[PDB]
Order: sequence, then structure tokens, then C-alpha cells
Amino acid sequence: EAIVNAQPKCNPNLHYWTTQDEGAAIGLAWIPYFGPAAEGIYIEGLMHNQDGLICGLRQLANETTQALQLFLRATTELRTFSILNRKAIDFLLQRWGGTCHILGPDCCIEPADWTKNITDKIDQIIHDFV
Amino acid sequence: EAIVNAQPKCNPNLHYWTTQDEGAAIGLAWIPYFGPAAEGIYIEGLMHNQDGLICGLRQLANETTQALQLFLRATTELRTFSILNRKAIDFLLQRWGGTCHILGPDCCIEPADWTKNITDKIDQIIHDFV
Amino acid sequence: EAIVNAQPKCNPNLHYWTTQDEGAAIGLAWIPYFGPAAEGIYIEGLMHNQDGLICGLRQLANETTQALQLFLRATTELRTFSILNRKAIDFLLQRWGGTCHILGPDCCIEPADWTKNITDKIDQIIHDFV
Ligand SMILES: *[C@@H]1O[C@H](CO)[C@@H](O[C@@H]2O[C@H](CO)[C@@H](O[C@@H]3O[C@H](CO[C@H]4O[C@H](CO)[C@@H](O)[C@H](O)[C@@H]4O)[C@@H](O)[C@H](O[C@H]4O[C@H](CO)[C@@H](O)[C@H](O)[C@@H]4O)[C@@H]3O)[C@H](O)[C@H]2NC(C)=O)[C@H](O)[C@H]1NC(C)=O
Ligand SMILES: *[C@@H]1O[C@H](CO)[C@@H](O[C@@H]2O[C@H](CO)[C@@H](O[C@@H]3O[C@H](CO[C@H]4O[C@H](CO)[C@@H](O)[C@H](O)[C@@H]4O)[C@@H](O)[C@H](O[C@H]4O[C@H](CO)[C@@H](O)[C@H](O)[C@@H]4O)[C@@H]3O)[C@H](O)[C@H]2NC(C)=O)[C@H](O)[C@H]1NC(C)=O
Ligand SMILES: *[C@@H]1O[C@H](CO)[C@@H](O[C@@H]2O[C@H](CO)[C@@H](O[C@@H]3O[C@H](CO[C@H]4O[C@H](CO)[C@@H](O)[C@H](O)[C@@H]4O)[C@@H](O)[C@H](O[C@H]4O[C@H](CO)[C@@H](O)[C@H](O)[C@@H]4O)[C@@H]3O)[C@H](O)[C@H]2NC(C)=O)[C@H](O)[C@H]1NC(C)=O
Ligand SMILES: NC(=O)C1CCN(CCOc2ccc(-c3[nH]ncc3-c3ccccc3)c(O)c2)CC1
Ligand SMILES: NC(=O)C1CCN(CCOc2ccc(-c3[nH]ncc3-c3ccccc3)c(O)c2)CC1
Ligand SMILES: NC(=O)C1CCN(CCOc2ccc(-c3[nH]ncc3-c3ccccc3)c(O)c2)CC1
Ligand SMILES: NC(=O)C1CCN(CCOc2ccc(-c3[nH]ncc3-c3ccccc3)c(O)c2)CC1
Ligand SMILES: NC(=O)C1CCN(CCOc2ccc(-c3[nH]ncc3-c3ccccc3)c(O)c2)CC1
Ligand SMILES: NC(=O)C1CCN(CCOc2ccc(-c3[nH]ncc3-c3ccccc3)c(O)c2)CC1
Ligand SMILES: *[C@@H]1O[C@H](CO)[C@@H](O)[C@H](O)[C@H]1NC(C)=O
Ligand SMILES: *[C@@H]1O[C@H](CO)[C@@H](O)[C@H](O)[C@H]1NC(C)=O
Ligand SMILES: *[C@@H]1O[C@H](CO)[C@@H](O)[C@H](O)[C@H]1NC(C)=O
Repeated sequence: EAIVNAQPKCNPNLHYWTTQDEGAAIGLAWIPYFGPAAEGIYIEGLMHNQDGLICGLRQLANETTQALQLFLRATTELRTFSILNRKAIDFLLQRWGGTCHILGPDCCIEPADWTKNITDKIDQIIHDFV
Repeated sequence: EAIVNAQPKCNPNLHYWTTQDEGAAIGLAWIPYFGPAAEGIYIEGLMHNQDGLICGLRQLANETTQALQLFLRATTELRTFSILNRKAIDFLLQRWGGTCHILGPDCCIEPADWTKNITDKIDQIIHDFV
Repeated sequence: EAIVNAQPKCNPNLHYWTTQDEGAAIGLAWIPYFGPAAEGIYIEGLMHNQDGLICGLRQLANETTQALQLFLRATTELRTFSILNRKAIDFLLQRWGGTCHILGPDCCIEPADWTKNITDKIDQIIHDFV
């Protein structure tokens, strides 16, 4: 489905915070005893509405809520951390949970370079037939 | 292994309860503030002993207990939610954790339609050899 | 990267403890009510420095700490149990997260026995051409 922003307004810029994902700490700053307190672990960035991604994302978060709330209602876990890992598992099961029938629409196996390897081998025995 | 029910008795019908997995909520019922309390989130169904699945399942649950208890004894997690996700991961690793040697007994890759694609291409160069 | 032990010393033998992974319990010992208390669930073993694995492992644990501490700083989970399962997921995604182009360096599909199946089928139509 496409995402249709249907909110009263949209802030087209996203000034975000998160935790660092790349690069090493400086010196001993990685040691809990020496490093930042809880308030000082955040990085910041700014994203603009290229391709309408920001207004689309605001709408996406809004539309996700019902399914997410129903999921939380049905779980007995007090705090849920496993949603993305389960999505990754389901991604793999969708493609590799059954036998991969080559050339089928649900088998992500490309023998294109494998054809060029065998279609070039036709002249290996049919051309070399002295 | 096959499942041999060895219990004193078997209730051949399973009147079960669980949480809903399909279909949307009605109106605002998905909102925690408005929706059912803890006691009202359950659906019910009834299953009969077709193929002996119910008596088999009672025996299966009984026989699972030792391995499950030994697993719980060895974990330090207070509440364990990850068993099924780990089974899914192990399902994928069993089939895709190594190189898939096509035509081997442990490689779930079907080139049957791939043969028909190349065995039909024999007359592409051997029949068209004017 | 290779592992260079750069510690002041290395105990080349590893006298370890862990929990049992194989074989069934004896009699009723798997029942929590009857089985060992928390202190009695451990097995022990001894490993020597063949292939330098023990001194390498001491260095590996030391070198892992920075990345592990930075990971723990950034998580909101109070107790983290999911690291190995996430590694397994990432192992599968690295190999099977995209289309597998046969004969490419990132596609773990071996058609070697598949070649022998088709290269032996060359004389199925070219040799049998009466
Ligand atoms: C995802 O995005 C959508 C769209 O932005 C949000 O939709 C909102 O949904 C809520 C309901 O959950 C709406 O709130 C309701 O608005 C009704 C209409 O309000 C107007 O009514 C008067 C009289 O006509 C107008 O003059 C005036 O402009 C008001 O704005 C109210 O009548 C509702 O209040 C009544 O019902 C509630 C129960 O729902 C009672 O508790 C109240 O006491 C009262 O009796 C209610 O407030 C809201 O209007 C919707 N917004 C839009 C733009 O459509 C989603 O909420 C959002 N999802 C999430 C998870 O954020
Ligand atoms: C999976 O399914 C199987 C099969 O249904 C269950 O097997 C039961 O296992 C328990 C043991 O955990 C058995 O309980 C034991 O029964 C012994 C025999 O009881 C009979 O003995 C008298 C005298 O001969 C008979 O006349 C009478 O019919 C009794 O039924 C008892 O002797 C045992 O009690 C003694 O030992 C226990 C320690 O185990 C002490 O605590 C007691 O105080 C007492 O000294 C014990 O009660 C039970 O009989 C088995 N059932 C069957 C049908 O074989 C599994 O339990 C089940 N698994 C799970 C997880 O539920
Ligand atoms: C992985 O393995 C490596 C290598 O074994 C470990 O490296 C150690 O790192 C710590 C720092 O975290 C080092 O400790 C520091 O040592 C400094 C040097 O100590 C020497 O200084 C005097 C004067 O020259 C010498 O005569 C004497 O031999 C001392 O040994 C100290 O100066 C440091 O103390 C000062 O700084 C700290 C802040 O870091 C203050 O808190 C102190 O009060 C003081 O002002 C500090 O003690 C240690 O020397 C390193 N060892 C080696 C062998 O290099 C890693 O720690 C290890 N990783 C983990 C996670 O265990
Ligand atoms: N797997 C793991 O352990 C790690 C652990 C911690 N990581 C945290 C980093 O999460 C993000 C998420 C998003 C962005 C990000 N980039 N650009 C725009 C946005 C952005 C987009 C929408 C709304 C807000 C921000 C980012 O920079 C980092 C996540 C994964
Ligand atoms: N070479 C290709 O694949 C083509 C060419 C380049 N295309 C553009 C991809 O542009 C983005 C934009 C954003 C993020 C991104 N980072 N963090 C958070 C977000 C994010 C934020 C809001 C909404 C969605 C995502 C990103 O990762 C990539 C993709 C297709
Ligand atoms: N992945 C996820 O998030 C969801 C979250 C919540 N879901 C709960 C639904 O679980 C079941 C389990 C079983 C049946 C079920 N159907 N028929 C017979 C039986 C049945 C068989 C044996 C004993 C009792 C009942 C069912 O209807 C639903 C589980 C997965
Ligand atoms: N087309 C095929 O694959 C063939 C043809 C159809 N066969 C029959 C499958 O019948 C069932 C029965 C039950 C459930 C089921 N749902 N929920 C819980 C249970 C469940 C309950 C107790 C014990 C085991 C399972 C199910 O899902 C499917 C399968 C092979
Ligand atoms: N997946 C699961 O549920 C299970 C649950 C519990 N299991 C615990 C067993 O963990 C180990 C780890 C290591 C060894 C082990 N063998 N030889 C040498 C060493 C060893 C090497 C380095 C340092 C110490 C010891 C071992 O015997 C068992 C883990 C997995
Ligand atoms: N046939 C092949 O694959 C070849 C031939 C045989 N080679 C030797 C493998 O030797 C080991 C050594 C150790 C463990 C092991 N167990 N538990 C913990 C540890 C462990 C402890 C410290 C450091 C790393 C690991 C193991 O499992 C296997 C491997 C390649
Ligand atoms: C694939 O092509 C290479 C040449 O790039 C060739 O040497 C090789 O033999 C071909 N593959 C097989 C299985 O013959
Ligand atoms: C597979 O068969 C189709 C005809 O259905 C043919 O057009 C195609 O070329 C074949 N595949 C290859 C790689 O040639
Ligand atoms: C693979 O080789 C076997 C002989 O071991 C042969 O019977 C079979 O037909 C070959 N595969 C195909 C797809 O023809």
C-alpha cells in the first residue's frame, strides 16, 4: 500500500536524536565508570522531506499504532524488544522457509550468470567436434 | 519418532482459549483506554480428535516436559519467550547454514523447472544447426 | 583480524564450569522438586592451549569489552540475552538477505555436482545422435 498523509499538519523536517552506531570511543570514554551519564549518550541529526519521506513516516507511525497496540494487548511480555528480530526472521522464512524452485516467482536464486557459464559451454563440445 | 499416548485417559476434544490473530478491531476497540479488560481478550474454539491429533498432542505435551524443564533449569532468564524464535532460527540454519550443494540431500534447491528450461534449450542449438 | 595476546600473563589451561547440554537426567532428577539446587547444576571440564586457543580466547574476551560495553550503554534492556541469536540472524542475512547470484562470491550455492549432472548429460543427446 502507498502512504497517504492524512494529518492536520506535517512538520516536514525531522530533528532526531538516537545513540551512536559507528566509530570507536575516544580514549577511555567507553568505560562506564568514565563515560557519559544517561543524558549524554545521544547524537543528533536533521532530515528533510526529500521524496516526502518525513510526512510519509509521520503517517506510517500513525497507521502502525492499531496493529502495534493489538500486538501489545496480546503479549504477556512486560517490555517488548523482539519486534525487529522477528521481522528479520520472517523475512528469511518468506524466501527460504521452503524448497527454492529455481525460476519460480518466490525463489530468489539468480542463475543468469549460471546460464552464461553453460550457454558459453555449448561451444565447448558442439564447436569442438573435430 | 511417533507419538504413543500412554496416559490413563484422553479427553478427545480440545475446548481452547487464545488471543485473536486475524481481522481488525471494531471502531475504537483497539485503543487500550477503550478496549476489553484482561479477562475479555480471549477467543475460543473447539477441536476434535481427527487424525488422533488431540490425544497425540496431550502425549506430546507430557513428553516435552523433561527437556523443557532441563532447559529452564539451565537458563538464567526469569521468563522465557524466545523458544519458538530460536526454533525458527535453527530451522533456517539447518538448511542454509552452509553451502547448498545442488542435488544433495541437505540442499533444499529444486532445479526441476531449471532442467526443463535447459533440457528444452537443447533443441535451441542442436536442432537449429542448419 | 588475528588475535595477538598482549596481556601481562596467560594461564594456558582453562578449568571451566557450565551447564549440561547432552544426555538425559537420571530417573526423576529432571523434576525441579527433586533435582539439584542452584549450586549443583554445573559440569566441569579442562582445556589446554592446543593451537593457542586459550591464550587467544583470553585476548579475545579482553578485546571484545569495548564494543560490548558500548552496545550495553546503548540498549535499554536491563538484561541482554539476545546477542547470540542476533549473530545467527545476521549470519543468515549476510548470505541469504538478497538474491543469490550463482557463481558469485557472495552466493553460497555449489552447482559442482549440478555440473557433473549436466556435463554428464552432454552425451545423452550428442553421443546418442543416431
Ligand atoms: C492517526 O491520525 C488520525 C488523523 O489525524 C487521528 O484521528 C483522530 O482520532 C480521534 C479519535 O481517536 C479523533 O478525536 C475525536 O474527534 C471527534 C470530533 O471532534 C470534533 O467534533 C466537534 C463537533 O463536531 C468539532 O466541531 C471539532 O472540530 C472537533 O475536532 C470528537 O467528537 C471525539 O470526542 C468524543 O469522543 C471521544 C471518544 O473517542 C470522547 O472521549 C470525548 O469525550 C467526546 O465524547 C474525539 O475527540 C480526532 O478528531 C481524529 N483526528 C482527525 C484529524 O481526524 C488518530 O487519532 C491518529 N492515531 C493516533 C494513534 O494518534
Ligand atoms: C507424563 O505421563 C506419565 C504417564 O501418565 C506420568 O507418569 C506418572 O509419573 C509419576 C511420577 O512422577 C507417577 O507417580 C508415582 O506413582 C507411583 C505408583 O503409584 C501407585 O502405587 C501404588 C502401590 O503399588 C498403587 O497401588 C497405586 O495405583 C498408585 O497409583 C507412586 O509409588 C509414587 O509415589 C511415591 O514416590 C513419590 C516420588 O516420585 C513420593 O513423593 C511419594 O510420596 C511416594 O513415596 C508416585 O506418586 C505416576 O504414577 C505416573 N503415572 C502413570 C499413569 O504412570 C508423568 O508424570 C507425566 N509427566 C508430567 C510432567 O506430568
Ligand atoms: C585488556 O588488556 C589490557 C592489557 O592487559 C588492559 O590494559 C590496562 O588498561 C588500564 C587502563 O584502563 C591500565 O591501567 C592504567 O595504568 C597506568 C599505568 O600504570 C603504571 O604507571 C606507573 C607509573 O609509570 C608504573 O610505574 C606502574 O607499573 C603502573 O603499572 C596508570 O597510570 C593508570 O592509573 C591512572 O589513571 C587512572 C585512569 O585510567 C586513574 O583512575 C588512576 O587513579 C591513575 O591516575 C591506570 O591504572 C593498565 O595498566 C593496562 N594494562 C596493561 C598491561 O597495559 C585492559 O584494561 C584490558 N581491558 C579490560 C576490559 O580488562
Ligand atoms: N541494531 C542495533 O543494535 C542498533 C542499535 C541502536 N541503533 C540506533 C540507531 O537507530 C537509528 C534510527 C534511525 C536513524 C536515522 N538516520 N537518519 C534518519 C534517521 C531517523 C529516521 C526516522 C526517525 C528518526 C531518525 C539513525 O541514524 C539511527 C539502532 C540499531
Ligand atoms: N541505491 C538505492 O538503493 C536507491 C537509491 C537511493 N535511495 C534512496 C534511499 O534514501 C534513504 C533515505 C533515508 C534513509 C534513512 N536512513 N535512516 C532513516 C532513513 C529513513 C528516514 C525516513 C524514511 C525512510 C528512511 C536511508 O537509509 C536511505 C534508495 C534506493
Ligand atoms: N506469532 C504471534 O505473534 C501470535 C501471537 C498469539 N498467537 C496466539 C494464537 O495461538 C494459537 C495456538 C493454537 C491455535 C489453535 N488453532 N486451532 C487449534 C489450536 C490449538 C491447538 C492446540 C491447543 C490449543 C489450541 C490457535 O487458534 C491460536 C500465537 C502467535
Ligand atoms: N495440505 C497439507 O499440507 C496436508 C493436508 C492437510 N493436513 C492437515 C492439516 O490439518 C491441521 C490440523 C490442525 C491444525 C492446527 N491448527 N492449530 C493448531 C493445530 C493443531 C492442533 C493439534 C495438533 C496439531 C496441530 C492445522 O493447522 C492443520 C496437513 C497436510
Ligand atoms: N544453545 C543453548 O541453549 C545452550 C545452553 C547452555 N549451553 C551452555 C554450554 O556452553 C558451553 C560453552 C563452552 C563450552 C566449552 N566446551 N569446551 C570448552 C568450552 C569452553 C570454552 C571457553 C570457555 C569456557 C568453556 C561448553 O562445553 C559449553 C550453551 C548453549
Ligand atoms: N574438522 C574441522 O572443522 C577442522 C578440524 C578440527 N578443528 C579443530 C576444532 O577444534 C576445536 C577446539 C575447541 C572447540 C571448543 N569447544 N568448546 C569451546 C571451544 C573453544 C575453546 C576455545 C577457543 C575456541 C573454541 C571446538 O568446538 C573445536 C577445527 C577445523
Ligand atoms: C564458468 O566460466 C569460467 C570462465 O569464466 C570457466 O572457466 C568455468 O569452467 C565455468 N564453470 C564451469 C562449472 O565449468
Ligand atoms: C526459460 O524458458 C523460457 C520459456 O518459457 C525461455 O524464454 C527462457 O529463455 C528460458 N531461460 C533461459 C535462461 O534461457
Ligand atoms: C542426475 O544424475 C542422475 C544419475 O546419477 C540421473 O539419473 C539424473 O537424471 C540427473 N539429473 C537430471 C535432472 O537429469
